[PDB]
Amino acid sequence: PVQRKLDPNTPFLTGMRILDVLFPVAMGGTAAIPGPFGSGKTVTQQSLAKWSNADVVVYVGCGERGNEMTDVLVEFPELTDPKTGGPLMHRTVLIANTSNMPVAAREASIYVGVTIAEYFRDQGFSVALMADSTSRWAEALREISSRLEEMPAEEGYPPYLAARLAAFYERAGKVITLGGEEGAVTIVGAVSP
Amino acid sequence: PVQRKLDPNTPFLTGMRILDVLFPVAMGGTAAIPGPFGSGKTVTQQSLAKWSNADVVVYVGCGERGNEMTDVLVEFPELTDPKTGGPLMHRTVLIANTSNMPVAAREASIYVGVTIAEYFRDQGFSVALMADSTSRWAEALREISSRLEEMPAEEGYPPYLAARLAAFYERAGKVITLGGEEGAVTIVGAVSP
Amino acid sequence: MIQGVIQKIAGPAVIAKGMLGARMYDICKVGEEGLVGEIIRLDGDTAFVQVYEDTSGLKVGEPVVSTGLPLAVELGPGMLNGIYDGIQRPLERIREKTGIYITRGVVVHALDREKKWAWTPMVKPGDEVRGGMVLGTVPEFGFTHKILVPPDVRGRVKEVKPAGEYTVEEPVVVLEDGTELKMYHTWPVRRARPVQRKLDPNTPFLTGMRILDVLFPVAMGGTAAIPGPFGSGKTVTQQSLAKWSNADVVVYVGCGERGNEMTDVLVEFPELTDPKTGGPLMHRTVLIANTSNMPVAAREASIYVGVTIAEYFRDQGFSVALMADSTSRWAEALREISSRLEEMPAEEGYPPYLAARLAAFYERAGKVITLGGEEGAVTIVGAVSPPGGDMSEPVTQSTLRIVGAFWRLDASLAFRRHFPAINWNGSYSLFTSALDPWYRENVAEDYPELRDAISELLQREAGLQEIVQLVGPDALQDAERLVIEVGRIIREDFLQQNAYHEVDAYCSMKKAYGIMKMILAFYKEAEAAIKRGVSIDEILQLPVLERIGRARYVSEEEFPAYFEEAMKEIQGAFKALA
Amino acid sequence: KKEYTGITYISGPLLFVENAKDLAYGAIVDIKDGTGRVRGGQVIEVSEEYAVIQVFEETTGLDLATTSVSLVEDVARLGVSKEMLGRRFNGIGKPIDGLPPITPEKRLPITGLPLNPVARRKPEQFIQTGISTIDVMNTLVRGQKLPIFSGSGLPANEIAAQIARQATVRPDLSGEGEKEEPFAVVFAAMGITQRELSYFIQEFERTGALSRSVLFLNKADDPTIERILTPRMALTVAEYLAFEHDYHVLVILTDMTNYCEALREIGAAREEIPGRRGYPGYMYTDLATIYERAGVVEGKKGSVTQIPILSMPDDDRTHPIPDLTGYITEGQIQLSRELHRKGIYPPIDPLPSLSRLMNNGVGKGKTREDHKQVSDQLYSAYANGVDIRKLVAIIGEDALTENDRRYLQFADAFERFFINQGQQNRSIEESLQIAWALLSMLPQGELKRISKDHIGKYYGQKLEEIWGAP
Amino acid sequence: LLKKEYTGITYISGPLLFVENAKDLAYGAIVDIKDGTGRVRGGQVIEVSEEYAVIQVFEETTGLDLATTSVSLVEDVARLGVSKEMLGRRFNGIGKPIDGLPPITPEKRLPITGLPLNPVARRKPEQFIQTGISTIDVMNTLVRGQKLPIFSGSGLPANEIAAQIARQATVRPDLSGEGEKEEPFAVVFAAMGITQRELSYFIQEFERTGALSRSVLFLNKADDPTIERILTPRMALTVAEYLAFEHDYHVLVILTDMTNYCEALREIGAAREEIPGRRGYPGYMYTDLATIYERAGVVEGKKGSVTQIPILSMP
Amino acid sequence: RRVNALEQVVIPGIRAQIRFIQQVLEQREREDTFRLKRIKGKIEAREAEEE
Ligand SMILES: Nc1ncnc2c1ncn2[C@@H]1O[C@H](COP(=O)(O)OP(=O)(O)OP(=O)(O)O)[C@@H](O)[C@H]1O
Ligand SMILES: Nc1ncnc2c1ncn2[C@@H]1O[C@H](COP(=O)(O)OP(=O)(O)OP(=O)(O)O)[C@@H](O)[C@H]1O
Ligand SMILES: Nc1ncnc2c1ncn2[C@@H]1O[C@H](COP(=O)(O)OP(=O)(O)O)[C@@H](O)[C@H]1O
Ligand SMILES: [Mg+2]
Ligand SMILES: [Mg+2]
Ligand SMILES: [Mg+2]
Repeated sequence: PVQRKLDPNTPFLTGMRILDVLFPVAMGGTAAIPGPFGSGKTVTQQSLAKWSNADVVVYVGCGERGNEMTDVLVEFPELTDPKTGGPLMHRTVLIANTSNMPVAAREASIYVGVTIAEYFRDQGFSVALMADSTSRWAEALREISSRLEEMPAEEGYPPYLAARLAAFYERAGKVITLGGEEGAVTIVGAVSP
Repeated sequence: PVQRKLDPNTPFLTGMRILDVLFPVAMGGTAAIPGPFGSGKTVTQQSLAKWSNADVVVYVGCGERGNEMTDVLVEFPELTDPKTGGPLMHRTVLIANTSNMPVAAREASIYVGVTIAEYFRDQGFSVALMADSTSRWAEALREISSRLEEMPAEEGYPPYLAARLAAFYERAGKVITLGGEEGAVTIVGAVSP
Repeated sequence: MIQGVIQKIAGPAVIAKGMLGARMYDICKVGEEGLVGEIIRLDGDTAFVQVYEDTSGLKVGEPVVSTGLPLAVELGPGMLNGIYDGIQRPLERIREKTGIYITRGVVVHALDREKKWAWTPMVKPGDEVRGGMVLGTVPEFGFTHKILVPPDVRGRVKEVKPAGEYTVEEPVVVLEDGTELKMYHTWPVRRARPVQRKLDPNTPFLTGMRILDVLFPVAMGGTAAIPGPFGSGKTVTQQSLAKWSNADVVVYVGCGERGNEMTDVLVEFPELTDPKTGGPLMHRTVLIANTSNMPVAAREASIYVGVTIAEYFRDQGFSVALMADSTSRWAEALREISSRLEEMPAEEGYPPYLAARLAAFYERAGKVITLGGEEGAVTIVGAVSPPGGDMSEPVTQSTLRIVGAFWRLDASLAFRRHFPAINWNGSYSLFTSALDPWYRENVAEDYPELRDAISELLQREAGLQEIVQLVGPDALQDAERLVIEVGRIIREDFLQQNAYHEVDAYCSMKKAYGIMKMILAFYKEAEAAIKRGVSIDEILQLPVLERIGRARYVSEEEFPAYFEEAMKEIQGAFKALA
Repeated sequence: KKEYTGITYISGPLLFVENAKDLAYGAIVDIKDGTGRVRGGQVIEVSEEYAVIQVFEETTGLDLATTSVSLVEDVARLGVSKEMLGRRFNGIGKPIDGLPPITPEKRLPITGLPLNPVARRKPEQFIQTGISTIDVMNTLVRGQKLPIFSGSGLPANEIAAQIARQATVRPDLSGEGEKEEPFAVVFAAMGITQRELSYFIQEFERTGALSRSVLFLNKADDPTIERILTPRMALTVAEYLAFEHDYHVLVILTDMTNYCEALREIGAAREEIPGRRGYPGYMYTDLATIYERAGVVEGKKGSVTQIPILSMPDDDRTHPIPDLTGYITEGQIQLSRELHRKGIYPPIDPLPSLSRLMNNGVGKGKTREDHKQVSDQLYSAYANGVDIRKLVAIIGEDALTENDRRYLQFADAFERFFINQGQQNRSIEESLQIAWALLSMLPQGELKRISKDHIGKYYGQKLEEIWGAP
Repeated sequence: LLKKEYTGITYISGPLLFVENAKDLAYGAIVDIKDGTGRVRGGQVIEVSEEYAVIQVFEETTGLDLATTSVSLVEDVARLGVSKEMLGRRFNGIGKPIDGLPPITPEKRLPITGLPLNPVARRKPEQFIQTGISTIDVMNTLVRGQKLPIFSGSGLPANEIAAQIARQATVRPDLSGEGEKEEPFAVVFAAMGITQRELSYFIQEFERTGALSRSVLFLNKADDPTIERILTPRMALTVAEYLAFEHDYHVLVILTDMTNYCEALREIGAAREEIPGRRGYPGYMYTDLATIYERAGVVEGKKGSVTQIPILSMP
Repeated sequence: RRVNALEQVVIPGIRAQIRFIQQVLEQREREDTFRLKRIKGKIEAREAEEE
C-alpha cells in the first residue's frame, strides 16, 4: 500500500543519447523494448544498470542465458557507481532463473523482483527494475495452462495473459509512502517476439 | 402451395440507374447485396422501398438498428405512393427485431416476413421483400448451436445453414395462384461479411 | 485362432469383440464376404479394425477372423512378367474369373500354385544352412532363380528332394528340427531385409541418355529424383531407363495415376523389346499398377511392395532398378489415411511423419554384400509432380534432403521441342567426383577435364544472355559470338538425344567422349584462328560443322574410324585458314 | 413388415432407435409419424445398443411416443431399362414428367465396382461437339474426362445445353461410312434452381433432343442426400447402356461444387474432423470414384465420356475442388470473363484450355490430315497477336513492323469469327475451313508449324464466305 | 537385484499403452516391453496415476497384444555408463557399440538429462580459438566455452566447413600468455538423421586425418527409430561434460542437423495431442532446445571446457 | 531503370507478403482443428456418465 500516487516530472537518465533526447522516460514511468534476437536488448539494459542515476537497481533475468548473469557477477564488483563511489555491486540485487532451470519458477521470479523493488521504494529510494524477457513468463503461463487443459485464446496463450501483464506494470510509479517520504519505481521490460 | 411456376419476363424497376441498366433483376427474381459496414446497403434497400414499382413492400429488419426503423416510421407517412397516389405507408408492412432484442426471434422474423409476402402474392399482387441482414440469422443459429453442443461447420455455423438459406430463397418467383390469378415475390437480401 | 464378432459398424471402421489375443497391425477378414482390414487399436476385449473396401450391407454379429500376421508379400518363382496391384494381387488371373469389374472379396494367390518348375538341388543331408544361402536353382525365362533359405531360419539339413518337376507348395528341403522349406516365403513389407555390409558407390549406373550419364551421373545403388511438369519427358525418360540401363531386373510402380494413363503403360510395355537378347521386355520386369479409384490402403502400401521385391531380387545377387511414378500421389494417400485417424496436420495438411517415411523408403537403396556372400544393388529413381509447379512444396523439400541426384525438368525446353528437357542450371549430382577413378580407369584419362571444359563452356554462355536479350546477336564482338555459337552447337547437338532413333537412343561413354573431343577441337581451333584474325562467317562456312553434327547417328562399330577421320579433317581444315 | 418403435433421441437430422440390430449398414428406412406421413432415411451407424438414422427432409412432426421405423431395402438399388430414354427423374429414381413408372429389367447397386486396369483400352476416336474452339483445338475423345471450368456469372448452363443438343459421332470419317452406332446423353443437374430447371426442360423439349436423353434433376431445396446420390445413378445408367447395349453415351454433371458442398455438410453432420480448408479428408477418393467410371473397355463396342462442369469459387485454381479435379481428369476447358463481357459467345479462352488425349483421336482416317498442325499454328498466332495488341496501346500502331499489323488484324478476326459462333452447329469440315481461311491473312512462309504439302493443298481461301453468313 | 513384471495391459493405441496396477513406477522411469515372440522394446513412463500408468514405446507397436505382453522395470532414471576408454569407439545413439568391439566397463553411471550449472560456479570464457578462417578469426571469433552454430542451406557445404574447423583448431597460447604446454583436444561427434553418403564421408575424413583416436562418435541413421534421435545429443553431452569436468579435457562437440531433431520432436509432441505452436512445432520447444545448448561453458576451479558447434539448415 | 526496379524490388516484396499471409491462415486453420478435436472428445466423454 501507499498513500497517494503523484505525477512524474523528473527524467530517468539512462546515459544513452537517443533514449535521453528523442524518447525520454520519466522517474515513475514504464518502457518496453522489443526486438529480434541479437539486436541489443541485454546490452541496453546492462548499460542502464551501470550508468543510470537510480539509487537501487533490481535486475530480473527470467529465462535467459547463464553466461550473462556470470558476466554481471564478475564485472560489477570492479566498477563504481556514478552516485556515491564504492563498488557498483553494492546497490544491485540479482534474481536469476536461467533457461534450463525449472519453467514454473519463471513466474515467481518476476513477482519476487517487483516486491523487492516495492520494498526499497517504501524507504524513500528511487528504484529501477529491469525484466530481461517477459516472453518467457508468457511461455511458462502457456505451459501451465496446457497442463490444466484450458482453452487457449491466441497462439496458445491463456485468455488472462493481458490482465497479468497489466497488473505487473501497474506497480510502477512515483508515490508518497506511508511513512511520509517519497519514492519511485521505474520498469523497463524487454519483449522477444 | 401454388398451381404453376412461371418464367420471368418483366423487369423489377428499382429507380437506380446502375441496378436497372447494367444488372437487372426480374419480377420473380432474387438478388443479394453484400458489403462491409458503411458501404450503403440500407440506403439502397430503402430507396428500393420508396421508388420501386411493386404493389406491396414487406421490410424485415433482422437484427439491425432501431433508429432506422424509427426513420422509416416517421418519414414514410408523408411521402407519396409512386403509382396509387396515396401515402407510402399504406403499402408497407414492417417487421422489426432490433439488435438488443432477444436473439432467438430473428429466424422467426425472417419466416414471418416471407409468409406474409406469400400471403399477399396469392391475391394477385407483386410483392417486394427486403431482408436487412441475413448474417444476423446465421449468427443467431451459431449462438443456439453453441448451447446445443453440436459439432460445428467451417466457421462455427451449424452444418444445416446452407439448407435453410436455400429453402428461404426458393420461395420467390412468379406463379399462377390457386385462384387462377398471377402474383410474384422478389427477394433482395443483404449480407454483412 | 483368434475369432470374434462384430459389435459396431460406423463407416469403414468396425469394432470387434471377443478378440483377446489379436496383435497390433494384423490382417483380419471381416464378415461372411471376407473383407480384409488392419487392427489399429486394442481396448480390453475389443479391437478396432479398419476395412479396406466398402462396408455397406454388413450386419452386427458377423464373424471376424484374424490371420495373425501383418501385411506381407509372397516371394518366390513366378513374379517376373506379372502385373499386380498395391497389395500383390494378380490382375490377369482376377480378370479370368470375375470379368471387367473387380468385385470385393475375391481370393487369388500371388504365385501360381499349379505350374511345375524344374528343381536342381545344391545341398545334401548333413549340411548346416543359415539364412540367405542357396538351396537350389530354378530356371525362369533367361535367368536362373536361386531358392534362398529365409533370413531367420537356421538348422541342419535332413532330406533333400531329387531333381524333378514340383510346384511351389511342395517342401523341397526339410530340416532336422521339423522345419519344412518350400520354394517361397513371406516377408513383411514394412521391415527391411538384412544384409552383411553396405559398400560404397564406385561404379556408374548407365542410363543411355548422354546428358544424364555425363553431366549429372548416378551410381549403382544411388537415389535420384526428377520433378517434371506435363509433357516434359517424365514418362519417356523412365521407359528409356527401363530399356537401355545396365540393370538386370526392373520394378515399375504406379502409385495411383490416372486410368487412361495407366492403360498406356499397360499396353505399350508388352510390345517392347529387350536390347540384350531381342526378346520381350516384360520378361525381366515386375509391374505394380494402381488407379485413383482403388482403395487408399493399397495405394499407400504400393511402394513398399515394390521395394521389398527389389530387395529380394538384390538378395538373389542381381542389379535392380526401381522406378516410382508420382510419389506425390503416395503422399496424398498418406495424408488421407492420417486424416481418417484424426491426427494433427503440419505444413500443408501432411502428417508430421512424412519425412520419416520418405527417408525410410529412400534409404533401402544401396550396394551391399548379401547374406549369401554376393554383390547386389538397388537404384531408385522417384518422380515428383509439384502441385502448383512450385519447388517449395513439403514433398519436394523432404525429397531434396536425402537424394544424391536431382534432374529438374522444365517445360520451357519442351515448348521449343528440346528433348530431354533437363534444366542444367538447376540440376545437380553428388556422384560426380567419386566416380572419376572408374572413368579414368575405364574410359579415358582426360575424361573429367574434358567434362569440366564442356561444363565451363556451357556456364560461359549463361552470362551473355543479359546482352543478347538487350541487343541482338549480330552486334556482339567476335570473341563472344564464338562462345555463343559453340554454346548453341553444344545445346543442339550434344545435349539433344533422340530416344526414338535406331542408334541415337543408346550411347556409350566412349562415343560421348569422342563427340566432346571433336567439339573442343572445333572451339580451340576456331579461337586460334580468331587470334590470327578471321571473320566469323568463314569459320561458320567450314564443312566440319556437319561432320560434328552427324556424330550422333554413327554406329558404335564405325565410330573409332569416323572420330579420327573427323579430327584429322578439322585439323587440316583449320590448317587451311588465314 | 416389422416396425421398430424404440425411438430415444431426435435432434436435427439424426434420430436413435433401440433394439434395431437387424438393420444393415447403409440401409434405407421409412419413418412414419403419428399422422401417418412417411419420410425417408439412411442408417449411418449400427451397434448392439442402437442404430443411428439420418433423415431426409425435416423432422417437424416427429415425437418419441408415436414414431415408427420400418425397413425398405438393405442396399440402395436402381431399376434400369431402355425405356428410360426420354424420361425425367428426381435424383432418387422417381419420375417427375407425369408418365407411368418404368418396369425394370435389372436392379443394380448405385455404387458400381471399379474397372480392371487390364480390361481397358486406349481411347482413339473423337466426338464432334459442334463448337469450333473445342473440335479444332481441344478435341474430345471417346473415353476422356474433360471438365469445363467457369465462374460465377459465366453461362455454363447454355454451353452445357448446346453441347448436349449438338453432340454426335461421325462414323463416315472413321471408316468411310462404317456402320451407324447408337448415341445417348445422360444429363445430371445437381442443386439447380427453378429458373435453370425451366430453361433445361424447355431447351431439351423444344428441338427433339429428349428422345435420346435421360435427365436426373435435383433442385436446390431438395434434401442433400439426394444430391449425394444423384451422379451415381447417372453413371449406373450410363455404364449399363454402354456395356450391355453397345451405346456411345456422354455424361454431363452440371455442378460439382454443389456436390462438394453437400459432401462437406453431410460429413460435418456425422461428426467427422475436416481436412484441408474445411473439406473432408476423403474428398480425393470420393471424387475419384465418380470420374474414373468413364472410359472404354476392351472387347466391348460402347464407351462412356464425361464432361464435369464446375464453378471456381473466386477464380482461384488453387482452391481444393479445382485442384483435385486436375489430378484425375485429362485437361480442362476454361471460360473467360473478358470474352464474355466483350459480347462473345461461347466465351472459351484457348490459351489456358488443354486436352491431354488430343493426339490419339485426330489424324489420318480419324478427322483429316492437317488437324494437329493447323491447331498448333492457330495457337501460336493468337499468342503473338494478344501481346502485340497489348504493345500497341503504348508504342502506337505506326511504330509496328509490317507483320505485326497482320498479326493484330488476325487476332481481331479470330476473336470475331472463330470463337464467336453464336448458336451455329458447325461440322468439323466447316471449322477447318474457317481455320484455314483465317490463317491465309498471315503471309505464306511465316507458317512454320505447318508442312508445305498441306499449305499447297489448303491455303488461299477468303473469309467472305462466313463474313456474309452470320 | 530382483525383478518385477506387470502384465495388466488394458489399452494400446499408436505409440502409447496403459498399464493399470503399476502404482510403484516412478515418473520418467525406463521400462522393457516383451511380447510373445521374445522381442524386447524400450519405453518411458510419461504419466503415472492410481488408475493406470502411461508408457510411450521407443519404436513401433507391431506385434503387441493384451494377452502375452509384459512390462518390466529397468531403472528409475535414464543413465549412461561412461568411461575414459570410450575415446576411439563408435555408438548408435542409444549407447550400444556398433564397431564390433566388446562393450566398455563403466566407471560411473550419470543421468543423461544432466543438472543445471550454478551461475555462481561458472566463469567468463576468454581463451581465443584460432580456426585459420579469416571471416571467423577476425570478425566473428570463437572462444573456448562458446556455443556458435552454423546456419546452412540445402546445398551449401556445412559439413566440409565443420571438418575444416575440427582439423585446424588451436588455442595459440603464445599471444595471450599463460605459457605453452598444449592440453589434449578431444572431439565428440553426434550425427542425427544422417544418410549413408554423409556418414561415409565423415568416417573417411576422420580416418584420413587420424583424429579417430581422440574422438567419440554417436551415429544415428535415417532408418533408425524416431525416439533414438531425441536421446542422441543427450548422451553425447553427458560424455563431453564427464570428460571435460572430471579429466581436464578440452572437448569440442559437433551436433549435425538439428533440424532433424526438431522434426522428431514435432512428431513425438503431435503423437500426444498437445496444442501446437508457430508451425506445428510444440510450444515447449524453447525449453527443450535450451536444455541442450546450455550444457557448454567453463567452470571456476577446473581446467576443462566444452565448446559446441551445432549445424542446422534453414528451411 | 524501370525494368530493373520492378524485378529487384516490387516482385520480392509481394512474394514475401504472400508467404506471410499463407502461413498466418494455415496457423488459424490448425488452431480451429485442435478446438474441434477437443469438442468431439467432450461429446464422446459425456455419453457415458451413468451407462
Ligand atoms: N550499444 C551497443 N554497442 C555496441 N555493440 C552493441 C550494442 N548493442 C549490441 N551490441 C552488439 O550486438 C550484440 C547483440 O547482443 P545482445 O545480447 O545485445 O542481444 P539481445 O537483443 O539481448 O538478444 P537475445 O534475444 O539473444 O537476448 C552484442 O553482443 C554486441 O556485440
Ligand atoms: N446511395 C447513396 N447516396 C448518398 N449517400 C449514400 C448512399 N449510400 C450510402 N450513403 C451514405 O453512406 C452512409 C452509409 O450508411 P448505411 O446505413 O447505408 O450503411 P450500411 O452498409 O447499411 O451499414 P451497416 O452494416 O452498418 O448496416 C449513409 O448513411 C449515407 O451517409
Ligand atoms: N527424349 C525424347 N525423345 C522424343 N520425344 C520426347 C522425348 N521426351 C519427351 N518427348 C515427347 O514428349 C511427349 C510427352 O511425354 P512424357 O512427357 O514422357 O509423358 P507425360 O507427358 O505424361 O509427362 C511425348 O509424346 C514425347 O513424344
Ligand atoms: Mg539477450
Ligand atoms: Mg444497414
Ligand atoms: Mg507421365
